[PDB]
Amino acid sequence: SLSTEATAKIVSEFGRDANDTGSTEVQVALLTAQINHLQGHFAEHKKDHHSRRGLLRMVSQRRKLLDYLKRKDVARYTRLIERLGLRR
Amino acid sequence: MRHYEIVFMVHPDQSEQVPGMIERYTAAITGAEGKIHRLEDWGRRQLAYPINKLHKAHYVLMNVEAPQEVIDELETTFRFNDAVIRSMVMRTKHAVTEASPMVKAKDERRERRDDFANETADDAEAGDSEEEEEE
Amino acid sequence: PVIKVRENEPFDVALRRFKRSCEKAGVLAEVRRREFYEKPTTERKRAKASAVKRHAKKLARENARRTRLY
Amino acid sequence: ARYFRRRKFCRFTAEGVQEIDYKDIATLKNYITESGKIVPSRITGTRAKYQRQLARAIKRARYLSLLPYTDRHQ
Amino acid sequence: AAERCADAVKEYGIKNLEVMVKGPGPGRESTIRALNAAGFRITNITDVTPIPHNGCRPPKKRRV
RNA sequence: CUUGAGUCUCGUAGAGGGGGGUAGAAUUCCAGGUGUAGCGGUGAAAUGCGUAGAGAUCUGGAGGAAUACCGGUGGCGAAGGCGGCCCCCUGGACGAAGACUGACGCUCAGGUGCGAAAGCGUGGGGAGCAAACAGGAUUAGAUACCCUGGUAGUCCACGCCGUAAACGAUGUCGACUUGGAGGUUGUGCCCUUGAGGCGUGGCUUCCGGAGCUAACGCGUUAAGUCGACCGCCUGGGGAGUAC
Repeated sequence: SLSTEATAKIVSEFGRDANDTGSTEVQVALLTAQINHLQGHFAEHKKDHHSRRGLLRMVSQRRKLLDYLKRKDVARYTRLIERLGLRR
Repeated sequence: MRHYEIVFMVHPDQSEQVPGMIERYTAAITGAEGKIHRLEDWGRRQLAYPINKLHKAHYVLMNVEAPQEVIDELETTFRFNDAVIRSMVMRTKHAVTEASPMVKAKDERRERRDDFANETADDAEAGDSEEEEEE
Repeated sequence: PVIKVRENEPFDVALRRFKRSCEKAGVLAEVRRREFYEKPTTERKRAKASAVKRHAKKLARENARRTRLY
Repeated sequence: ARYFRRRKFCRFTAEGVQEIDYKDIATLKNYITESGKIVPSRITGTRAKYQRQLARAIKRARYLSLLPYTDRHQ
Repeated sequence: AAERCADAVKEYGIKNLEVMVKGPGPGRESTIRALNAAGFRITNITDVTPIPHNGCRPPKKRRV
């Protein structure tokens, strides 16, 4: 769950190029910001197993693109975990 | 903020006691950096069935751009008000660039398109005058 | 049953084609029966398979037209 | 030449352009029975997209207690 | 029954009717025809069968 | 590397979900008027309802459940499934065009969640229908079909094992591909070719060559051809029963 201007602000200062919409890192930053809002939606909409399934799909994909980034170089993958705050 | 449209109703006894309300609602929305995109009074209308054992009530329409919390607050205020006797609210709406477009259909409801449970003659002396060449 | 009407006090005007609401009308199918979410379209295709006397005459009209033999 | 003779809510941009609204109660009277029921696509001269919009506006207006909704009333 | 009902109100000096109908039964036009022919005045025919917006679950008889 | 795969911009339809609200219609129930002896249920009634005032008709009040039309082999959802109207929040899809990333992909034992109905623990609720229970009828009998009567149940909130002709019977995913017509629906361009057409892209109903094909048929969305991975069968009963 994300506003269009919020999505825009994510790629404003992430992305590997002018009008990048495809880089691994920004895909995973926008997926984090979706997850964090959608977890907070399904918190009160406890029987919405549409949103639950959409939430699952997002965190799975984000984990597979974190894995793709750790497959490239591990230091940028842990830099993204730094830059998004994720896990303890 | 969001574009809206609002209908609401008050009693027949209140069909000349509504302009003081239309003032207050205007001042709430302009107070909120919101604007009136259209304003119409549909007058006393006859009802296909009586609401609260009376066959007519008085209709108004506002069409606005306003912050969503004004329209949260006001639709619920109506839903707690006993003088305001029924509403409808619609999301994401603007006026026609025509003036009085709904008035010409108010004219039609009051003429051919109800079951007239109380006489046509008392309710039709309310709200916007049906100058059909504007609308 | 009798509606309201353009008819001359209908019992004397032999109109029959439309003059019901439920009474041998299509909404009688779940009226006086259980609710069944699926049944009423399945029940068209199933009924027709036993309803062979009307079926076969319409079938004969269209296939005989379609051959240029009619 | 240009333009050619269009059919009901067909071949054209400025009819049925926006969705059929419940405030426009004047058009809705055209499309209802003597028991205040909806008329289908096959009679109205319109397709599925417009019928969905029509049947909504009719519904809205009836629950506003402004249009007939059965053969009976008080 | 329609004739016996015309006789039932005979004493109130009524003669003019209009007509209202409900129910699936066939007592709906033979009644009117013999009523108008039994010295009474039929003038209007309107149905008053009540119909719902879906409503409550119908009964089942004979597994119909 | 961008072609597979993924992502945003942007166009767009939808009974997709969760939370809340609302209008009118109706079956029921209560009170009372009016009226007066009938009513009801079946093949027949009987049981049952009435004169202690029924039925029918009028008006006031009360409850709980559900949305007639629209409606289509239509539209949407992972499937299970999803149908009155309003708001709030919200997943998914599809598509004319813009680009971007740079094979990041695909399946999947085990695992984890979902999963019609019935069910059951918990609390609430009790209009309608109706397991159980009670009575009636029928019949040779009738513990049944049929009728009179009717509790639980359903519906609301919370929690639990989960099963189904979960029969679109065809594991998931992909490429290859005879033809045609209907519906539905996104789109560029234009004499809206006439009708909007036409290409084009998505879904789906129907038909069908060839192929496949015990057979019905199926049949380019194959019951086809080909690849990866994963599940099932191996005579019948014992038996998904036992342990």
